[PDB]
Amino acid sequence: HMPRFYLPENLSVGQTVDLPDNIVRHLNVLRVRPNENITLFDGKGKAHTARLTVLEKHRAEAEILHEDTTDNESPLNITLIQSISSGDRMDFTLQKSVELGVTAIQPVISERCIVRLDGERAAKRLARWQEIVISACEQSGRNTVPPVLPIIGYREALDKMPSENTKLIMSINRACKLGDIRHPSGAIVFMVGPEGGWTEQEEQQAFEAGFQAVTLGKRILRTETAPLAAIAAMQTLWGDFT
Repeated sequence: HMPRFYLPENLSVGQTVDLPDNIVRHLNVLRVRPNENITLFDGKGKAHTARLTVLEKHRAEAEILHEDTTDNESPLNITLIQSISSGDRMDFTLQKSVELGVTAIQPVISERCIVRLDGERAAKRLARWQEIVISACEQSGRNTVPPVLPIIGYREALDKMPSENTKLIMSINRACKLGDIRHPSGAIVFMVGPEGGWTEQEEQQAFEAGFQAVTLGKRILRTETAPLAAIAAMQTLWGDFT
């Protein structure tokens, strides 16, 4: 119904405060007329209904009507560890994984990274990646915004999660099906490679870090579809798809 806007601020059930410059442009492009209602969520799980009071070319105000009791989150905790890939493959991975309920995203540089990251580029891509995630929350109705964590290398990211986590790498080598894995009890950490794939040594490191290699289905998918299909499969076995 009501257009949704991410506003990382604490809102009081009766306070009228002025909206940031990014929400102003967003309101104007959607042609949202004054006295219509919008949704403001802080990305931490709490949203509010607000009545649009003012809207100008470079200013916006809103009044907080009431608090939305709205939780669309999957109870399953999935961190997608994704090797940096170029353009559409990365953007679609980031956008659709948010629609499918991923809880965090750890971009990593692996051996076969072909994305330029020197200078200011790494920060600029992270910020654009963060904005794609935010937009996907606005569209899919999530009031919790999964973080896009600072870029690190593959090796450093292996030692990050606690031992008790379910640690999965998409790979055809030393694999079982995702359904045939020991029933995960807590959080899931899921590792995906770039276009060029994993190196032989990279697989060994994951195997030594306790990662279980998983396949889904009889054909190996080379595209961003494989991590997306896997997260949906995870929501069906352990998340809010079942």
